[PDB]
Amino acid sequence: DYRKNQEHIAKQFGMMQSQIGYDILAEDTITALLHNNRKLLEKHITKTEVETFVSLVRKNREPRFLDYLSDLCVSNHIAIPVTQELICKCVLDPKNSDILIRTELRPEVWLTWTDKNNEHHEKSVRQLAQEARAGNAHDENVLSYYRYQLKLFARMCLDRQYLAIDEISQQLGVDLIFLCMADEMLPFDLRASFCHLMLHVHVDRDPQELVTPVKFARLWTEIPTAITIKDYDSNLNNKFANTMEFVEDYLNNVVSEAVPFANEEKNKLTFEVVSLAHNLIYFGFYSFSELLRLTRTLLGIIDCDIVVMETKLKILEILQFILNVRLDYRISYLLSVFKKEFLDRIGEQAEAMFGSMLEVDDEGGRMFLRVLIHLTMHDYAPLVSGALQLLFKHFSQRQEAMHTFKQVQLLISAQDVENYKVIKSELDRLRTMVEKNYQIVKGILERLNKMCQMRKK
Amino acid sequence: KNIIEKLQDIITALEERLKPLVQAELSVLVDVLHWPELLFLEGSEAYQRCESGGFLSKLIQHTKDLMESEEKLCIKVLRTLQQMLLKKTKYGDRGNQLRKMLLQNYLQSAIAATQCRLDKEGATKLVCDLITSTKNEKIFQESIGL
Repeated sequence: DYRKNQEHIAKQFGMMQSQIGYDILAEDTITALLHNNRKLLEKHITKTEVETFVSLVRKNREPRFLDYLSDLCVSNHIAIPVTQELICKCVLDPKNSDILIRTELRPEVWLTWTDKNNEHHEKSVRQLAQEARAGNAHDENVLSYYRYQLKLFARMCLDRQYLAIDEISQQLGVDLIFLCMADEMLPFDLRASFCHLMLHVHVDRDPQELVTPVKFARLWTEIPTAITIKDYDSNLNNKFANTMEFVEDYLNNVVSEAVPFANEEKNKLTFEVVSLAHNLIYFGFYSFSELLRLTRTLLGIIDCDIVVMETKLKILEILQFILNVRLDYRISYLLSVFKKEFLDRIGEQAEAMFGSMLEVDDEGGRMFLRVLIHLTMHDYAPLVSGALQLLFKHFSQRQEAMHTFKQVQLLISAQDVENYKVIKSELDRLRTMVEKNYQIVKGILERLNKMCQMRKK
Repeated sequence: KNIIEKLQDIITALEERLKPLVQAELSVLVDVLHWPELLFLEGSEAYQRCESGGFLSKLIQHTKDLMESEEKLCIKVLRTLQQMLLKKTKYGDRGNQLRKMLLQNYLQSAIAATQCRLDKEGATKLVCDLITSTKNEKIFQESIGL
């Protein structure tokens, strides 16, 4: 936490880098120094350093080296594309593919390791978990190494590092991850690591994409005669069904308890499941009808420790997304009423809309206000800010809805409106290419530039 | 086509109609903030923690050390705090019933009293700290307003 001091120390870094791996607390110190300064990471991180770290990990066979290597991939918990690419290249080559414990499915789960003595030991995943629970040097070492390797593999695939995801997914399939997570016999730490790996290697892949709740632009023909509560989801209309079921079941079970955030072992699993749920919701997999019940459960799991604060913040973000979806539904209802008009009755419908099924609560809204008030008294700055924003927003929904209705720009126009559909189709391919030949990108950019008083429209 | 004209007219009429109740909803929120303990379950630890205007002190501290975090949030908090200490008046018979119902559902010399309560919370230090730190027009202006 000293940019000037960090730069001054890094000024003479070659000596520290050279004196790495001699049992002195320098490799960890070096990693800590290059933990926030993205510029420092770019300047001091190269192929040689990654290769040296990999060789040290191979020689020592200790989890600490793997954890230190993994921590370098993410800078300020945001990204490090150059460092991530280098780490993936160094740790994905078949030659180096000996320090990572392989996992397989047999009729269950079995983990195979190469041992420090170049051996080949295969142990049942359930049997290995039972042995670790019993307590043994070999079992404890295997469990720690597996956890560290899973964490490092998940970190390597942070953001969209497809160069490594394409291999990690094949190495550990989504179905295998789901089967492992839904065990309840293995230690909580391993389950949390598996959940994080699944979230960061098979949830944010190419297929899924982010969703914007409040679509400020709507198609005139799209609006139906009347929009029911299910309509907002039926009109919208994937494969990880078991993942969603497990997430819902775990969240419900956590809610149906006293002091839900009490056990650290279960606390980590809850902090992973909440993150998975937030990612799925932001990905649009869930629907509004089920979203209401999910939000009710989440609020119930908050009424009346960094992990606890992070979980509360994630729950608040999910609730904010649900509120945005509700505002979108209200705007859709207003637009549907206007279309039905093709007066004062519309006034009554509007007054009755923002007054009810479309309510994220179970005690007439008192629950949300109580939770927000309780959170406001909390300590964490992000939690306090989120609670204050939510409290100031909830009791002022009418103004926000009116402002949203004042920004809706219908596209009932002629084929000129179809230019909007053409632009959307082009932007789909543009984003697909951006995520991951150049002729198509150049043509799309040229077409967009050509398409871009009509300038304002 | 010309449907845009009809849509804009309907939007304007709806906004004009809703204007009477927007202030009522804001007043309902202000009242809820005025007596936060009234909402939480009586006798609970939150009742004692919030008994001495705990929410007020926490909000004041957050607003003071929140200008850089989000200017909009600080401005909104200051406006709400000023509205709370700014008396009240009939928001229209049309919206009076709505405000009463909202207060009931969300909650099962007076100017001098609330002013003294805010001063005890430490709003004097809040306003002076906002003033003698910031050149942002809205921040300093709203501190003067408070």
